[PDB]
Amino acid sequence: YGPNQRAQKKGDIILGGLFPIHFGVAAKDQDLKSRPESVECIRYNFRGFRWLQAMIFAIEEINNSPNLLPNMTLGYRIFDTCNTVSKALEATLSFVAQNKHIPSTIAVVGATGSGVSTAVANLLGLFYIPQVSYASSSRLLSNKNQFKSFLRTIPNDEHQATAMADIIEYFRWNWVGTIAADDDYGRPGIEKFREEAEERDICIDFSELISQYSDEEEIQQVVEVIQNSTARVIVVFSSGPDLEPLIKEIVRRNITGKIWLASEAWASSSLIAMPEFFRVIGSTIGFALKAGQIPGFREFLQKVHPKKSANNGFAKEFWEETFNCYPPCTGDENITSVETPYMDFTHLRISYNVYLAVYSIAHALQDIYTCTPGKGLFTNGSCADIKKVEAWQVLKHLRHLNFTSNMGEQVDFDEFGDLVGNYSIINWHLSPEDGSVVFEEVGHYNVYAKKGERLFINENKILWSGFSKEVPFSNCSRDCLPGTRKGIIEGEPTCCFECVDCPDGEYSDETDASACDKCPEDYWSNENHTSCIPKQIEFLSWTEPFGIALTLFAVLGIFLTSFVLGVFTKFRNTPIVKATNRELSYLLLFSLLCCFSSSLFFIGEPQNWTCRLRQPAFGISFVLCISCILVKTNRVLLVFEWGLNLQFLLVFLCTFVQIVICVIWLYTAPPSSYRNHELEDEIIFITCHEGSLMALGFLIGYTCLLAAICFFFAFKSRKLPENFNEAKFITFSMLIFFIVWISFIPAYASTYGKFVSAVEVIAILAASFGLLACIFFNKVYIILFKPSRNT
Amino acid sequence: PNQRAQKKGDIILGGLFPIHFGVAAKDQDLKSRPESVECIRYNFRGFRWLQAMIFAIEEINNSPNLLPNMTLGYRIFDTCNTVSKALEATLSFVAQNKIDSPSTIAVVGATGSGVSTAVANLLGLFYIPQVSYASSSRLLSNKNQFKSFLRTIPNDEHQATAMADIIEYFRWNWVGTIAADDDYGRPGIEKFREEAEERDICIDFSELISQYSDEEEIQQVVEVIQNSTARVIVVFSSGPDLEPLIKEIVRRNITGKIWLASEAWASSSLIAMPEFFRVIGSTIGFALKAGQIPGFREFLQKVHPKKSANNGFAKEFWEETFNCYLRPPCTGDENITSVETPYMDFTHLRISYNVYLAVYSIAHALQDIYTCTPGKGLFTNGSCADIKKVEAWQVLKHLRHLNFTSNMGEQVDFDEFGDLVGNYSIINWHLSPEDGSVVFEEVGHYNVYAKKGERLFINENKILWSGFSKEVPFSNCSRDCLPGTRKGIIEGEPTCCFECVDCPDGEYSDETDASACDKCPEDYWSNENHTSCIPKQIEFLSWTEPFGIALTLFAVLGIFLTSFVLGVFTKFRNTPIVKATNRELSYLLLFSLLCCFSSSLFFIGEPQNWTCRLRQPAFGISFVLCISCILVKTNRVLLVFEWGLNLQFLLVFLCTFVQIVICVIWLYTAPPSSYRNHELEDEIIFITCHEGSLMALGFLIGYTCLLAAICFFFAFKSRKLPENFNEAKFITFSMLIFFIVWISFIPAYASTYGKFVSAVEVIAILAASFGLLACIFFNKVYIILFKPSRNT
Ligand SMILES: *[C@@H]1O[C@H](CO)[C@@H](O[C@@H]2O[C@H](CO)[C@@H](O)[C@H](O)[C@H]2NC(C)=O)[C@H](O)[C@H]1NC(C)=O
Ligand SMILES: *[C@@H]1O[C@H](CO)[C@@H](O[C@@H]2O[C@H](CO)[C@@H](O)[C@H](O)[C@H]2NC(C)=O)[C@H](O)[C@H]1NC(C)=O
Ligand SMILES: *[C@@H]1O[C@H](CO)[C@@H](O[C@@H]2O[C@H](CO)[C@@H](O)[C@H](O)[C@H]2NC(C)=O)[C@H](O)[C@H]1NC(C)=O
Ligand SMILES: *[C@@H]1O[C@H](CO)[C@@H](O[C@@H]2O[C@H](CO)[C@@H](O)[C@H](O)[C@H]2NC(C)=O)[C@H](O)[C@H]1NC(C)=O
Ligand SMILES: C[C@@H](N[C@H]1CCN(c2ccc(CC(=O)O)cc2)C1)c1cccc2ccccc12
Ligand SMILES: C[C@@H](N[C@H]1CCN(c2ccc(CC(=O)O)cc2)C1)c1cccc2ccccc12
Ligand SMILES: N[C@@H](Cc1c[nH]c2ccccc12)C(=O)O
Ligand SMILES: N[C@@H](Cc1c[nH]c2ccccc12)C(=O)O
Ligand SMILES: *[C@@H]1O[C@H](CO)[C@@H](O)[C@H](O)[C@H]1NC(C)=O
Ligand SMILES: *[C@@H]1O[C@H](CO)[C@@H](O)[C@H](O)[C@H]1NC(C)=O
Ligand SMILES: *[C@@H]1O[C@H](CO)[C@@H](O)[C@H](O)[C@H]1NC(C)=O
Ligand SMILES: *[C@@H]1O[C@H](CO)[C@@H](O)[C@H](O)[C@H]1NC(C)=O
Ligand SMILES: *[C@@H]1O[C@H](CO)[C@@H](O)[C@H](O)[C@H]1NC(C)=O
Ligand SMILES: *[C@@H]1O[C@H](CO)[C@@H](O)[C@H](O)[C@H]1NC(C)=O
Ligand SMILES: [Ca+2]
Ligand SMILES: [Ca+2]
Ligand SMILES: [Ca+2]
Ligand SMILES: [Ca+2]
Ligand SMILES: [Ca+2]
Ligand SMILES: [Ca+2]
Ligand SMILES: [Cl-]
Ligand SMILES: [Cl-]
Repeated sequence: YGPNQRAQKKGDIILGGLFPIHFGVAAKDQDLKSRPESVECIRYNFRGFRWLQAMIFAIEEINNSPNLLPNMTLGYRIFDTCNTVSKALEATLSFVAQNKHIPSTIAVVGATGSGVSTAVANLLGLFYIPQVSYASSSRLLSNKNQFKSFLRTIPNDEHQATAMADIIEYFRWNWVGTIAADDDYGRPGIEKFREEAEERDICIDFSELISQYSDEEEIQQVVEVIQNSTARVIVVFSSGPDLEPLIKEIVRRNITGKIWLASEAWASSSLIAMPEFFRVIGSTIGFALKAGQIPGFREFLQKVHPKKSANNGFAKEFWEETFNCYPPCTGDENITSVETPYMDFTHLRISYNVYLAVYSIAHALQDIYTCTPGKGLFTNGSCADIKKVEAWQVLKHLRHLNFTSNMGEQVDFDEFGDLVGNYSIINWHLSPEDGSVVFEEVGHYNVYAKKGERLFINENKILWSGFSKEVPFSNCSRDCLPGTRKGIIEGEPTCCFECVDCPDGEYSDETDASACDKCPEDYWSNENHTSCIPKQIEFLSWTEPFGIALTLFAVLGIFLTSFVLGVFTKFRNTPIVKATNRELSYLLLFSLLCCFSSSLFFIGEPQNWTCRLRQPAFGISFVLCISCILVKTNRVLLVFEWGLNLQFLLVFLCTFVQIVICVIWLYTAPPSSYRNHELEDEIIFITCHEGSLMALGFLIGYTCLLAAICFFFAFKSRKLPENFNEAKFITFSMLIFFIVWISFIPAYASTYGKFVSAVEVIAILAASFGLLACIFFNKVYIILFKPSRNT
Repeated sequence: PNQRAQKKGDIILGGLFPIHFGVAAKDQDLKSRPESVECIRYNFRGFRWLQAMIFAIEEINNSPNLLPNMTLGYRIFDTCNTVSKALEATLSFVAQNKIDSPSTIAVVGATGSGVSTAVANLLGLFYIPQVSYASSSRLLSNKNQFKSFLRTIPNDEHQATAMADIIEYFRWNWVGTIAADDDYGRPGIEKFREEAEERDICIDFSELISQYSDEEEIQQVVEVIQNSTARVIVVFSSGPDLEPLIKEIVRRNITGKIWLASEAWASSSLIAMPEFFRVIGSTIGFALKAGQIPGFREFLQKVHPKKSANNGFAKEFWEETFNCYLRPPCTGDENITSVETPYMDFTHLRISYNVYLAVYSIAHALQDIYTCTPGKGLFTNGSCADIKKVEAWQVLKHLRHLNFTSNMGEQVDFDEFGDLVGNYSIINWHLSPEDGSVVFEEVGHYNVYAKKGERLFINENKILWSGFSKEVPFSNCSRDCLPGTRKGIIEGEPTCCFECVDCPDGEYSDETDASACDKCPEDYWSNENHTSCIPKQIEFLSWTEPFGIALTLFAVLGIFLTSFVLGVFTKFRNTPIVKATNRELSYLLLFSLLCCFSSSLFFIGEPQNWTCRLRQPAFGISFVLCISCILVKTNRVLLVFEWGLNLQFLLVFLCTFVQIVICVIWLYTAPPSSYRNHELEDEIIFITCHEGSLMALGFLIGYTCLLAAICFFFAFKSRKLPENFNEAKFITFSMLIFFIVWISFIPAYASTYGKFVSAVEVIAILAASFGLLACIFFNKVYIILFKPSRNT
C-alpha cells in the first residue's frame, strides 16, 4: 500500500506522481544492532509542493473541461520522494502492484532526479508503463534500448553543455575549472562539456566531484584545489542540495575571486541564492528554461487549507512547516502573510513542465478515445477501447502524440522521447529593495540556429563582481605583445606558456606568435623586432661630407694644372723657357690633368663600368705621366744611337705593356662590382672584387719599376745642375710617391669597403698633385718672378 | 520466470548468472500486446559459473561442521545480461518483504555493473546482502546508496592506474580510448583519463560503443580510429559491447594498432577468435589471479539432462552443445568430453573462484551467526540472534564484520566499502602452434600493496609485438628532439607533439627534448653543432707569436747595435779627438736610446695595469729624454744669449719634468685601464687598454712634438753651417722621418682592433728611434772607424 503520507483521489483512470516534497533523509547510519526501520526525510521544499499543486490543478482542470475525455474522470495517487531512491522505489512498487481491488495506475508523472528517474524507469519499463518526467534531463535517459517507456517534457542536457562552451568562448576565456555532482546528472554533462571545450581550444585546470554525503575532508580537498589554482571561471554542473555543503565551506573559508557558471539545476535554487552566500560567490551567470503561462494558477495556490484537503495529505505538513503549528495554532491564517518560495515566484518553469506532462497524457487518452475503427494504430488497423485501456497502448499513442499547447505551440516528442526548448540566460543580481537575490535575464540561447550563431548575450546588463563593468581576466598566461614568441613550459598544458624575445635579425608583428621570422637579405629587424626596416647601403656618396672634401680637392688639382697650362700658353711660343721639349711638356701636363680627373670614379656606387674603368684608368693615366717626365731626362740613349720620333716611340713602348695587362682582364677575369655584407651583417657594402690579383701586382710592379729607374737615373746624375738640376727635384718626387704608397698599404690591408676606397683616392690624388708641384713650383716661380732667361 | 535451478532447504540463496549473451534484437513497435522477450546466444562460461555455485552449495551441505544440521537451498535465475530479466528475477526474490509495503537470505551475483546497480537499488531497499562476483565498477562503492552490496572482485580504479603505468612503462604518450556506454566503461575511462593526464600522456580520440549502436556510429568510430596516428588503443568494455566494433575492424582491415584490453574482454571467447586475431595482433590485457577448487572438474564432467531435476539449464545446455533436440533427436548417451567448449576448455579458474568465495563467505557468515554465545553478540545490548529464524539484515550485519581463511590460506575480509582487493596478472595474446586458438600467456604482475611507482612488473622477453617483431613499436605524437635543437609550438595540436627548431649561434642545447636553448657565459661560445660551448678566443700579442717574434728580435738587435757602439766609443772614450763634443751629453743620449728601445718590452703579452700604465708613459719619458738631449746637443747660441756648464743639464731638466708632470696627473686622475673588450667581435675577447685621459695624452704628445719641432726648425735654419759635417741637416732629416712615420701610421691606429693596433704602435716606435740613432751616428762611426782624420 506504499507510504501513508500521500495524495489520493479516485477515478476511472489513475495517474502516478513523484515529487520532492522534502530535500533528503536523516543521516543516521544504521549500525544494524537492531532491526532497521523506515528512514525519515528532514528538510522541507515549498517548490516541490508548488509543483504538486500544479499537477493537481492540471488534473482538476482536465476533469472540468467537457471536451477532453467526457463522461470520464481522472484520479491520482501522488507520493513523495524526499530526493532519495528508496522512497521512489517503494512508491513505484506500490504502483506496479496489481500487474503481477487495487487501482491500476496507467501513467507516472514525476521522478525529478536523473538518478531517481533512472532507477524508477528501470522498474516501470519492465511493465511498459509510460513515465513522463518533467525535470530529469540526463542524456543517459535517451537510450531507448534501456528505458523503453520514458518520455520527458524538459530538454536534454547536451545543448546546455554546448551553451556553456559557447559562453566561455564568447567572453574569450581559456582557463576554467569544472565541478560536478557525483551523480547521473553531473557526470555525463561534465563529460560532454569537457569534449566540447577541448574542441574549442579551452584548457581545463581542475575537475572534482561532490555530493551531499561527502565527508568533511573531501570538501577540504576540493576547497584546497580550488584555492591553489589560478582559474577564475568555475563551471558547476550540479543541483542545489548536492552543492550546499561546498558553498557553506567556501563561505566559511571566504573565497571571493571566482566566477560561477551555474547549470540549470541550481541557477535558481533557494538553497544557494541567499545573500550571505551571494556576498562570497559574487558573479553567477546561469541558464534557465523558458517561462510558461498557466492562467488562473495563483488563485488555486492561495486556497490550500489543512482541513479543506482530504485528497491532499501533504497540506497538513505544509501548514506546519509554514506556520509552526500543532506551538499549536488556529488553522485560519493567511498564506500570503509569510514569504516562502511557494508563491514568491514570477516565472513558472518546472511547474509548466508538470502541467504540460499531465495535459499530454490526457491528450493521449483523448486520442485513444476519439478513434475510428478503421484507422487505428494497432494491428490490422484495429484500435483500442478506453473502457479497458492498458498502459502499453497509452505508450503507443504517446510515441505518436502531436498536439497544440494552449500557448499556441506544437508539442510532440522525438524518437528519443524528449522535447526541445530555447534557454534563457540569467545573471544573479542583488535587489536594492530587499537584499534578496533576484534573477535578471540578460541573454538567450536559441538552439534551432545553425552552429555558431545560437548564443545572444546582452553584455551591458551583466554586473561583474558586484561593482565593476569590464570582463574579468581568466586566461592562464598573459598574452604578450609582438616582438616576442610563445615558449613551452613543459608539464603545463598548451594554454600556459612563457614568451621569449626574438633575436636580432628576426621579427614578429603579430600577437600570439608561434615563431619569429627572418626578413630578406637587404632587410633587417628593427630595434623592437616588429618590422624589418629596409637595410642601409655602404659606399661613398657625392653629397657625402668627406666625399665633398675629396671632390673639391680633385677640382682644385685640375684648376691649378689647367691654369698653369694657360699661363704657359702666354709664353707658349717664347722658347726662352721652351728650350725643353714643347710637345713633351704639353703631353705631361695633359696626362696629369687626366690622372687627376680619374678621381671622378670614387664617389658613388660601382657599376661594372665605373670600377673596371676607374682602376685601369689610373693605371694608364699615371703611367703615361711617369713615362713622359722620365723621358724628360738627358739623352744618353739618344747619344748612343730621321727626326726625334724616337722620343715619342720610346714612351710608346712602355705604355702598351700595361695596356696589355688591361686587355687580359678584358677577357680573362675583369673585376666584379658586387655587394658584400658577410663582414657586417647589418649594412651591405657595395665593393669591387679584384678581377685577377697577381696581374694587378704585375701592373703595379711594372709601373713602380719604371718609376724606380727614373729615380735611380735622376739621383746618380742628380748632381748635374742643368737648368736647376731637376734630377734632384724628380728624385724627391718619385720618393714621395714611394713613401705615400708604402705608408698607405696598411689601411688597404686592414679596412672595409668605404674608407678603403676613400684612402685609395686620397693617396692617388695627393701623390699626383705633389708630382706636378715638385716639377713646376720652381720654374713657374722663376718665370713669374725672375724673368732671367738668357742662359 | 519458468526456467531456473531450484533446490529446497531450510535457508534459501539467490543467484543471477548470464546463461545467455543477450536478448533477441527486435523493436516492439507495440502494434500488438508485447510478450516475453527471448534470449539468443548461449554462454558456456556462465554455465560453468552456475555449476561452481551449485558445487560450492552442495559441498557445504556435505560438510559436517559448517552448518551442521542446517540445509541450504537455492533459486538460481538467468539475467541474459539485460536489466529486465534481472529485475523480474529480483521481484521474484523479494516477494515475502514486498507484501509488507520462500524468503531468500542473500543473492550471489550480477555479473554486470549495470545489472548490479539496477538490482542493488531494489535489494538495498530490504537490506538483503547481495554478494557479486564480477561487478567491478567504482560506483558500487558509494555505501550511502547501495547499503547491502558486497563484492569479491577488486575495484577498477587500480585497473586504470595499472593501464596508465603500463603505458608510461613502454614509453608511449600518444594513445586513444574506447569505452562501453554503460556503468562499467564510463567511470573506468574517466579515471584512466585523469591518471594519464597527470602523467603527461596524451589522449588523441575518445569514443563510446555498445552492442546496440547501428552501422553509422560504428563507421564513424572506425573513421576516427583510422584517421589518427596513435597506435596504442585502450579498450574498457566487455565482450558483447565490443563484438560489433571488432567485426567492422576486421572487415575494414585496420592492422596496425596495439590493444590494451581491460579485464572484461581480455580473456573473452567472443573476441579471442583466430580470424579476429590476424588484425588484432599484439593484445595485452589484465586478468584476476587463479584459484584452486579441488574436485571441481570431476563435478563438471557429470552433467546430464536426465539426472538433473534441480538444475533446469542442463537441457538447453545439451541442445546447444550437441546441436540436437530432446534438428536430429537427441539421446542421453553422448560424451561431454568430446566436443570443445568454453565449458571445460579452461586452464585457470578466475571468475569461478569468485563465485566459490562468495558462497563460502555467506556460509561463514551463517556459521558466525550459529556459533554465537549470549552476551558476546553483535546486536543490541550484546544480544545475539537465533539461526532458525534468521533474517536478512542480521546476515548483512555479520557479513560486514566477516573475517575468515580461504581453502588456500588467505584472509578473506571485506573492506569498509565491502570489497576485497587482489593482485592483477598481466597476459598477452599468443597463437597456439598446435590447433591455432588464441592462448593467454602470463607475462607480468601488478601488486597493489607495493607503494606507488614499484607496482608494475613486466617481463619483456615473453611479449611478442605484431606477431614477428621484437622491439616495442613507436607511438609518439612527434619524434624526439636531438641535441642542438629545441621544441617549437604547433598552434592547434596538444602539448605532446611539436616541431624541431634550431638553436641560434651563441646558444647550445645538450639535453634531448629541450624546451629552450641556453646561453653560455661571457668566456665561452657555442660549438658548431650547438651541442656544448667552448671558451671564447682570447686576443692579444704573444711572445711565442711569430710576428711577435719578429718584433722582439728587432728590439734586441736595436739594443745590441746601440750597446756595441757604446763600447766602441769606450775604446776611444778618452780620446776627445772626437769627444770635442759633450762627453756626458753623449753618454746620456746613448743611454736614453737604449732605454727607449728596451721600452718595446711592453708590447708582447697580456696587459696588467702594471704593463700598460707603465709602458705607455715609459716610451713617453724615455724618448722625450732622448729628444731633449740631442736637441741641446746643437750649439747653444741661446746659451751665449743667456759657475760651470750646469746650465746645459739644468736646461733639459726643465722640459722633462713637464711631461713627467702629465704622468702624475693620471697617476691620480684617470690612469689607463687594462680591461677585456669583446663587443666588437662577440667571438674572441680582445684584452685592450682604454686610455686613462685622452686629451691629456694629446697634451703629452703635443709637448713632445713641439720640442721635436723646435729642434727641427733650429737645425734647418742653421742647417747650412757645416760644423763637423753640419749635423743640423742630419738631425733635421731625422726629426722629419719621425714626423712622417707618425703621420702615416696614425690611420692604422684609427682603423683597427686591439691586436694589430698594438703591433703597429710598437713597430712605429722601435723603428723610428732606430732611425734616429742611425742618422745621428752612421757617418761619425764610419769616419772614426775608416777615416781617422781627426785634427780639425
Ligand atoms: C585568452 O586566450 C584566448 C585565445 O586562446 C584569446 O582569444 C583571442 O582573442 C583575440 C581578440 O579577439 C582573437 O583575435 C583571437 O582569435 C582569439 N583566439 C581564438 C582561438 O579565438 C583571448 O583574447 C585571451 N584573453 C584576453 C583577455 O586576452
Ligand atoms: C528559440 O529561440 C528563438 C528566439 O526567439 C525563438 O525563435 C523565434 O520565434 C519567433 C516566432 O517564431 C520568430 O519571430 C523569430 O524570428 C524566431 N527567431 C529565429 C532565429 O527564427 C523560438 O521561440 C525559440 N524556440 C521555441 C520553441 O520557442
Ligand atoms: C600480491 O603481490 C605479491 C605477489 O607478487 C604477494 O606478496 C608475495 O607473497 C609471497 C608469499 O606470500 C612472499 O614470499 C613474497 O615475499 C611477497 N612479495 C612481496 C613484495 O611482498 C602478495 O601475497 C600478493 N597479494 C595477495 C592478496 O595475494
Ligand atoms: C615518447 O615521449 C616520451 C615522453 O618523454 C619519451 O619518454 C622519455 O624516454 C626517455 C628514455 O627512457 C626517458 O629518459 C625520458 O625520461 C622520457 N621522458 C619523460 C618525460 O619521462 C619517449 O622516449 C618517447 N618515445 C620514443 C621512442 O622516443
Ligand atoms: C689606385 C691604385 N691602385 C690601388 C687600388 C687598387 N690596388 C690594390 C692594391 C692592394 C690591394 C690589396 C692588398 O694587396 O693588400 C687591392 C687593390 C691599389 C693605383 C692606380 C694607378 C696606378 C697604381 C700603381 C701602383 C699602385 C697603385 C696604383
Ligand atoms: C707609442 C706612442 N704612443 C702611441 C700609443 C698611444 N698613443 C695613442 C695615439 C692615438 C690613439 C687614438 C687616436 O687618437 O686615433 C690612441 C693612443 C700613441 C708614443 C710613445 C712615446 C712618445 C710618443 C709621442 C708622441 C706620439 C706617440 C708617442
Ligand atoms: N535536471 C536535473 C533536475 C532539475 C531541474 N531543475 C531542478 C531544480 C531543483 C532540483 C532539481 C532540478 C537533474 O538531473 O537532477
Ligand atoms: N566487471 C565487469 C563485468 C565482468 C568482469 N569480468 C567479466 C568476464 C566476462 C563477462 C563480464 C565480466 C563489469 O563491471 O560489468
Ligand atoms: C573575505 O575576503 C574579502 C577579500 O577582500 C574581504 O574583503 C572580506 O573582509 C573577507 N571577509 C571575512 C569575514 O573574512
Ligand atoms: C492575508 O489575510 C487576508 C485573507 O487572505 C488578506 O485579505 C490579506 O490581504 C492577507 N494579509 C496580507 C498582509 O496581505
Ligand atoms: C501534427 O504535426 C503536423 C506537422 O508536424 C502539424 O501540421 C499538426 O498541426 C500537428 N498536429 C495534428 C493534430 O496534426
Ligand atoms: C589487410 O591488411 C594487411 C596488411 O596491410 C594486408 O597484408 C592484406 O593484404 C590486407 N587485405 C586483406 C584482405 O587481408
Ligand atoms: C567418453 O566418456 C568416458 C568417460 O568416462 C570415456 O570413455 C572417455 O573419456 C570419453 N570419450 C573421450 C574421447 O574422452
Ligand atoms: C582476522 O582473522 C585473522 C586470523 O584469525 C586474525 O589475524 C585477525 O586478527 C582477525 N581480525 C582482523 C581485523 O583482521
Ligand atoms: Ca524524486
Ligand atoms: Ca585541438
Ligand atoms: Ca534546488
Ligand atoms: Ca603535468
Ligand atoms: Ca548478469
Ligand atoms: Ca565474454
Ligand atoms: Cl518553478
Ligand atoms: Cl573462469
